[PDB]
Amino acid sequence: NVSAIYTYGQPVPGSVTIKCCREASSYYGRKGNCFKGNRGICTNITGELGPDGAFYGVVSLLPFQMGQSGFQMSLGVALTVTEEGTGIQVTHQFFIMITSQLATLIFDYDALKEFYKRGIPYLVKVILTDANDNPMANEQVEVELAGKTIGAVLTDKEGRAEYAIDTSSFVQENFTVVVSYENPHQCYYTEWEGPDFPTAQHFVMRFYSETGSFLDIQGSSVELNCGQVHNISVRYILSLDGMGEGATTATFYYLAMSRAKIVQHGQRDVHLNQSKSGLFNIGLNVTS
Amino acid sequence: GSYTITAEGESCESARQGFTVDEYILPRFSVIVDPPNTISILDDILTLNVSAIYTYGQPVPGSVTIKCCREASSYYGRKGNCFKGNRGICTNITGELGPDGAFYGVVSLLPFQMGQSGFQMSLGVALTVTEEGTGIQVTHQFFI
Amino acid sequence: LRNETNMVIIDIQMLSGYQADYPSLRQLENSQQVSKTEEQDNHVFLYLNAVPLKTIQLSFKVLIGSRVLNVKSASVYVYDYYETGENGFASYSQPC
Amino acid sequence: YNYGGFNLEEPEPPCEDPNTVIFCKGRYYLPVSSSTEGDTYQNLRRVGLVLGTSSKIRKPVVCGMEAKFSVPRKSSGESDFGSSLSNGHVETLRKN
Repeated sequence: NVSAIYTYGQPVPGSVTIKCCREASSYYGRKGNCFKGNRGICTNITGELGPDGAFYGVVSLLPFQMGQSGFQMSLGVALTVTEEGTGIQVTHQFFIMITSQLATLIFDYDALKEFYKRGIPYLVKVILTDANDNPMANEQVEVELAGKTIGAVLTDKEGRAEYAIDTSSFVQENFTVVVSYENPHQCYYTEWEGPDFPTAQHFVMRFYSETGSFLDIQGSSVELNCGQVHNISVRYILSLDGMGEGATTATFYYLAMSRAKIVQHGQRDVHLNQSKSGLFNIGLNVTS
Repeated sequence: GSYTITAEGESCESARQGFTVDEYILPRFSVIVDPPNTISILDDILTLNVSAIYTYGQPVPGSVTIKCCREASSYYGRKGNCFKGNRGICTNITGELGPDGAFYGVVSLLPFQMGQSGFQMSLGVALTVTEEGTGIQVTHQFFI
Repeated sequence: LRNETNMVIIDIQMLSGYQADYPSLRQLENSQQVSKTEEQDNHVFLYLNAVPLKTIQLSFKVLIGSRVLNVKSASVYVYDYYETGENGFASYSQPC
Repeated sequence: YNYGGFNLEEPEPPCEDPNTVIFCKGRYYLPVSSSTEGDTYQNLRRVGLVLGTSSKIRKPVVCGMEAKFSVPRKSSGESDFGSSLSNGHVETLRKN
């Protein structure tokens, strides 16, 4: 969807001719690959503009070879535009890369804390897209801890899968989990001797607690604007053998620092109405 | 069915002359080939030399519709995993002989790709031998 | 159909030299009514669960064993097992 | 904490023996620990605050499996700031 314009915003009628092609593979010659492939299957097109300056050059690829050995994974694109009176010609060359991996799924390196705690579920959020970074419709992916598939989760219509993995009864030490997309249907074709389907592993470490009672804060992918008090979230487990049973209320303590300065202290006292755990929202009043 | 004579001797060694028993009517004339069977990528055109004659040792009149072709392969490609792509190619050609009785002839190898990645490294061949009155033929299939 | 039989068998005669193929065979077996298949010395037996009052259509590829030929037409004979008397004849010319 | 050639880190507490055998309820047990783990002591010393409460914060580490492991310093922050800050993008001036 190309156009052009004069020095001061004036339409530029003329002939636009386009060539886009590439060599097949050209390995080595001699004891390598003497006569192999061709000089490159190549086309030549032309079009006219003039209303105000515009050309919508749709091009067929069927004559070109999709899925064969004449590949170099990028199409060299050449455009030359001329003018009726002045045979002057304006040229622009560039490469358009021919992709291999349709869809990819990735960890969110804003969430995904690396240090984990027993009994408090670990959340895993992974983002899937295709080609030109599009949201992925409802698809099913799989979460496998060591070799066992546990996730089998459908997405949220735009590739933002989140999963709550149990953490109770784990004394494990390495715990490299990995995630997978298994589907025998997509136009996907093993290329660089890699995974036979999309995969992504995170290696995480246990955090230490002598008695066991765990705390975490909900991360945010967005900035917090000035002067807007919010209710940022915290979750907590208190095991028995902590404060001492019978006192069903604990004080949690709160701190901020801007550059090197202890700022805006806080404290919240909370009743453990249920057995041992819960979560809280922190009403922090942000300031410039 | 299968029937067999078994015979034991003095020292209990036994011969088993087996054989089939299936009623049948003796058939056809003689056909002879001798394909090179080994073909390089830098080969231009497939020369040929195939003969055949009657049961009596004299040439027979007819034609030879030779079939020779090859698909590419399973061919998983390069986009991330599995799930193979598209289909392949074949052809149809013919030959004739009988006056002296010889096709010899050749096969245009050029239409078939050369040195590409669309191969399974061997070529299939299937013969044919016609007669005027008797449309009876003799079977011959192999690979190169 | 009513109160006569609930099982059927078709046999098919080969000719000259030619055969069907086992891939075609087990492709076919994954079809309705196909209780049993059999290939025997140019005689194809197909033992089918029951009979429809409607048309049931089956087809199969045929290779060529020995390409000696003769201008003859082969036949298929269908019947039932309870009483074998009720049966049907048909034939078919060679595709050559 | 190591700022301007000033360490400010207090020394580690004594280590534990690798052979003391303790039984609690079932089987009979020996110490073991991993160097690569996390404590509130490493939770801090990443921001820079300091506390001195008499309570434990440092994880007890038995001998034989101490820190070693060279110096595990990866990106540790995912920086995006820099210099130059210009690619080619040749759009020469087109306006008065």
